[PDB]
Amino acid sequence: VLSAEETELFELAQAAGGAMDPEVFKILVDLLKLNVAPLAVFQMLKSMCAG
Amino acid sequence: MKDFENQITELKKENFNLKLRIYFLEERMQQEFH
Amino acid sequence: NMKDFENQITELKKENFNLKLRIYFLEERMQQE
Amino acid sequence: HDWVYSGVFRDVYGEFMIQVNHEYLGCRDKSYWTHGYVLVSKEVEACVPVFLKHVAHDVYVCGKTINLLKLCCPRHYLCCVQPDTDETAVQLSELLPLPVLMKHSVTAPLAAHVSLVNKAAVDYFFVELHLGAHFEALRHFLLMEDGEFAQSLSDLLFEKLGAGQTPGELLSPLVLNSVLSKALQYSLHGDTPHAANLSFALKFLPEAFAPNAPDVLSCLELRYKVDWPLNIVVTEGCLSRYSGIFSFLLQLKLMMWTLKDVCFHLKRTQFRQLQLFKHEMQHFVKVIQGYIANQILHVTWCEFRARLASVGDLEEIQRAHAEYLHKAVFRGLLTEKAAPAMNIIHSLFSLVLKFRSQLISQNFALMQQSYSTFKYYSHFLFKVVSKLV
Amino acid sequence: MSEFRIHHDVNELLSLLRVHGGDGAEVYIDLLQKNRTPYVTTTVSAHSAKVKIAEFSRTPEDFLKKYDELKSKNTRNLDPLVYLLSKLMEDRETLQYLQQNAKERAELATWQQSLELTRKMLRDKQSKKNSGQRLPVLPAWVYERPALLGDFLPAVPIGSLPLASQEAAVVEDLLYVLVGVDGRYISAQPLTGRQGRTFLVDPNLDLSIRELVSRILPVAASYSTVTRFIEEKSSFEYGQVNHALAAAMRTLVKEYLVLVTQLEQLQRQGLLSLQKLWFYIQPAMRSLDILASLATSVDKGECIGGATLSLLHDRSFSYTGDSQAQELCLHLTKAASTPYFEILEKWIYRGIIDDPYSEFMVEEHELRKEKIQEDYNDKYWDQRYTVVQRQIPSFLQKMAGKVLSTGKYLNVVRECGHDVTCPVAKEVVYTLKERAYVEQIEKAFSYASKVLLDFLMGEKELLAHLRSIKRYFLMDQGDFFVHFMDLTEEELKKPVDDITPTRLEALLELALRMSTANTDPFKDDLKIDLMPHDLITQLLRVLAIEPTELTLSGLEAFSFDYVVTWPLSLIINRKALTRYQMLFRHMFYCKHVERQLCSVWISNKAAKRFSLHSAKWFAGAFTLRQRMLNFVQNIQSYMMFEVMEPTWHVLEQNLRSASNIDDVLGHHASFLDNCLKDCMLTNPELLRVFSKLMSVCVMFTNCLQRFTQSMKLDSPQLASSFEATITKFDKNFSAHLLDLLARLSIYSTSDCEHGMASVISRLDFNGFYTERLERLSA
Repeated sequence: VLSAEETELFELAQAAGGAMDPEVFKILVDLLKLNVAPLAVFQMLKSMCAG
Repeated sequence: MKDFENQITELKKENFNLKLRIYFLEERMQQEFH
Repeated sequence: NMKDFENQITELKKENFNLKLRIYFLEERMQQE
Repeated sequence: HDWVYSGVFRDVYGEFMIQVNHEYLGCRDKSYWTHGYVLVSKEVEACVPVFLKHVAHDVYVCGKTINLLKLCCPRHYLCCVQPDTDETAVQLSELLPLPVLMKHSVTAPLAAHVSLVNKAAVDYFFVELHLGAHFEALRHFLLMEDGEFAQSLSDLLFEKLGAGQTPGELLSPLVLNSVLSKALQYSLHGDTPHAANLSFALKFLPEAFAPNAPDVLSCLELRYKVDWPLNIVVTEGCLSRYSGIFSFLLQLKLMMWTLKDVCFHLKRTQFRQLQLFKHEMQHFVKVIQGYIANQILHVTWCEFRARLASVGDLEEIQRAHAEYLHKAVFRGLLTEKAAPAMNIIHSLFSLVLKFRSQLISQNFALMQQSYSTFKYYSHFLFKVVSKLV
Repeated sequence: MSEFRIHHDVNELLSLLRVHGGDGAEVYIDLLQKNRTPYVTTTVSAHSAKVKIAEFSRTPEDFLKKYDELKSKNTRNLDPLVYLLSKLMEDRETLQYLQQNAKERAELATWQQSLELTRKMLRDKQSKKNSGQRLPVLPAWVYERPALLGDFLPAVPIGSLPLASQEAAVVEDLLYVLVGVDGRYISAQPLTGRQGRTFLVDPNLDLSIRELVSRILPVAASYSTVTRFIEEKSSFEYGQVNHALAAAMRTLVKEYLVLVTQLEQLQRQGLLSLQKLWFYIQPAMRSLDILASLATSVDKGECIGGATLSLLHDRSFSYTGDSQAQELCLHLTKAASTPYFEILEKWIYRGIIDDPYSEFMVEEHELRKEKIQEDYNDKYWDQRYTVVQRQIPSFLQKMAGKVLSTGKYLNVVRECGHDVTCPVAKEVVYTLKERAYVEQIEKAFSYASKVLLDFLMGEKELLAHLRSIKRYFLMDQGDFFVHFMDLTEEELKKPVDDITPTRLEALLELALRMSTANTDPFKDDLKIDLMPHDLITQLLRVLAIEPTELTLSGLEAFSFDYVVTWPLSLIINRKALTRYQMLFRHMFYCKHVERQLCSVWISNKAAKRFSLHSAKWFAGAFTLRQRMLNFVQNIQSYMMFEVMEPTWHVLEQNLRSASNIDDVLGHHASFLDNCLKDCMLTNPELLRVFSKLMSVCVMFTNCLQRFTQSMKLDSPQLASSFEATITKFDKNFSAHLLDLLARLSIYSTSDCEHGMASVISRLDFNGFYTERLERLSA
């Protein structure tokens, strides 16, 4: 699931606070590296999960 | 308009299911091919 | 309006079909390998 | 040369009145011109010295304007160890005080550079960005510039939707698109890209199409297209005014097409003075439309929009354009306090539509009442106009 | 990740959050795709975001330190991720949903040693990436001789010697230490890993004297770090551009050494105090401190290649505040990128990126053009010319795609026989602005991609290949198709093992030779092909994507095949080949059905020469045959003039508007997608209905042929009865046609698609079936 970089991103997120599941953290890291806005990624993730 | 919006939501769900299966298949390919 | 939703449905039919086809092609490759 | 002569608003180090905005800069609008240089230092005191006050708040707003102009021009001279007791600069800023010579040389050159930057950005936005092409094509198609299109519609095309084919049928996408393309093709003036780009928007779906009141066909709303980031100065007022003008033109065209269909049904094979009543009703509407733009107001409106883009900030250019659009709408006396005038006109138009249906069938009473009510409402409107202006 | 990696990751995150409704997983995918910065470069409120993160961070200092370490390691999308994390922590619902979903998923489920390790790791990476490419191996005695290290070597009783004499001894000591030799009183000692030489001063010295000595000594410790860093970074495995950076550092160290020699000569002349010495050293001291900071930023994560070039551009931007720093950054960026940027220019200008250090932006991987011709994926397109967004500089980050495209285009021209070397290629040196390099790369791309396109068009004759394909797969040359049908009428109609593929090839060759298709220069390139399954079965299976019980015949499997040769093999793939083969098989089946209907009507003409009153049973059969033939002919004419013809016209027009390989691919793909959309290749039910109609026509033809054979000799279910079976077959075929028409009408109502309306008009021209279709709609 989470690759070395994806696990590193998840560990960075948890160090900043919050638990990103290895799939969720890998997906968020991919979205950030997908040439996308991290704030837009957060908004889409909130619309999906919280809604 | 609203019926088309509901169809868009249904197609979004269809793409969701198909692409979640696609992500699962990518996981299976990472587990098998490597 | 409704024109955007109609275009969304036309694109989304192909989107669901393409996701399913990509899954099927991946399944065929996995079964072969 | 980094933030004035390089017009950048990318300050996260708490040293500017400009805070880079991830969304305002990209979505070039009033939000861009507001917070592209977001208020990292709402007061630009924490941004620069007291000698930069010539363009200090100007720099704070200029980062945001550069973010608004970023999608078309973000990079330019506009947009994104001390010695021993060396008396030279000491006296230069001491005998003549520091801010004195600073404003004489730098802040004066700073103001000159800011003005040149604003002028260059405005010229780049207004020269060939197709933004004014959007307005021109809106006036050409959303307002039917070619008389051939209107004549073809009132002769052959204004058959189904003029009275209303069906709530669902008259809103068919493919048929409506074909009709719009045919109306553009019938005229060699609706060929503009924004003429075909005139799209469909709605607030209420079709509900009824009874050809008794003036409800003939008022569902479609013309929405042309413009360039981006020409929407830096995009406020809701100008778009709303354009949509309202298109809707009013559509209603007037519906009334005229109902009259044309009445005449056609009469000529296809108790009804006297119907054409006279129609002309009497149409005279004032034609006068108002010509006052809005006929041949002189047709250039006055263009000149007002020609001065719509002359500001150093997108908000001010938006204000000028919106003022021109509002003046064009006010030419027709579109005051919001005229809701009772709208009701009177609605009653008159319902009578007009009923009379058009009656004349299509073969009413004489409707025509006589139309003439009498035309005289009476003309007197009432004259009194109202005298009381208002 | 994959081509559908956006949708896959969106749905994977939606399922991870256990949220498939609300906005929707496809809603999140669309939000990411539509709202998306082209790169992680937008600025954020560093102070505000740090505070927001620290409000819920396990350690805000840890967050700041993690950011610093990530900057050392050249971690991507960290500040934007910080802003997104602050926003999400403000979003308690999104954060709570993610936390609950993660819980549910979890419940379900020395300096010398480090330098040697770094050199070994660099060598290992270079061996893994070089495919056996040899690299220089420096004598290990250089790295294994601590006496050969250039850093600071890593006294009389200060309470007894005179303060001036002690100061002079310490001055000699500091000249030695700053010159790489531990001093008498203050000596800079070994650094544990990446660090400077630690200065330990004698404690009995005068307070102010020792203080000023240490104040000057900061440059000495920084230089001991810089000399050790230069010696360590001088390893060849660190990179050729890294080698250039190390050489630049050594030259700067040499200039500082010249300054230190001047300082020793001035110490011989006695013209300073400790504070005056520090004052004179201040300019070079600041430069050395900046160099040490830059070296830490680079080597902490070993920024090498274009990652180091992006770091150099970022350093030039951070040095824009100080003009000397910005100018030195631009100059040193030019000097360092000269190797790397020249390789990038070689990659973009000649299609070959050469970097034994593996610091090239445009990469190449093993690919087969023959595989590109035979498989749907383009092996030559993807593997043979890859794009690595890790050796692309920040100044070249936006243009990494165009540079790699120019390189791939030059390589394709070379495969097309044109030696790739961009004549407008420019030497690439990193400065504060790579905008000029971007323009040069754009010109190099407009040269290389144009060269590849010209080779494919003129040299490779892609237009000639298209004409041959239209003649063979689409049967543009009707004479060849008629000849093939005539020769393979009894060969293809035979079973799979009963029809000789050699006989099929011979009949096709005879058709081409004895037909007008011999006029095509590439007419001989066509061959007979056999499908792995039935055309209708394949269409149904592909639509349902996520042969002992079905009759197999050579007529069913007959189709055209074409081989692709590079770079045309790198252009022609097997997905388009499969679509074209399916179209050819469908066209052959339709032509066979039309021929059978014509043959049935021709034998039905025997009643015209016979008495008209002894054809009562055959009257219905002849009428049904004529009606089916007319309906098939009208449908075929409409389809040929509206579905396939629009695809061919779109292909021609868009390829005429195509200037590069991507443009030509887009043109061909637009034509193919229009053909696929207009051919109704998405409904297996529609394919089954068409097969049912064709089978009904075939059964009616078989019954009529059996009746004709019986009449000539006199002079299954279809053959059992003459007119009743004909009536049943006509009813079934009409039902299948009506179902197809209803499905087409539904598609026209939903997708503005006028093809169904045109088909209805074509079949209901005389209103024989217009009323039937209208009644069946209700």
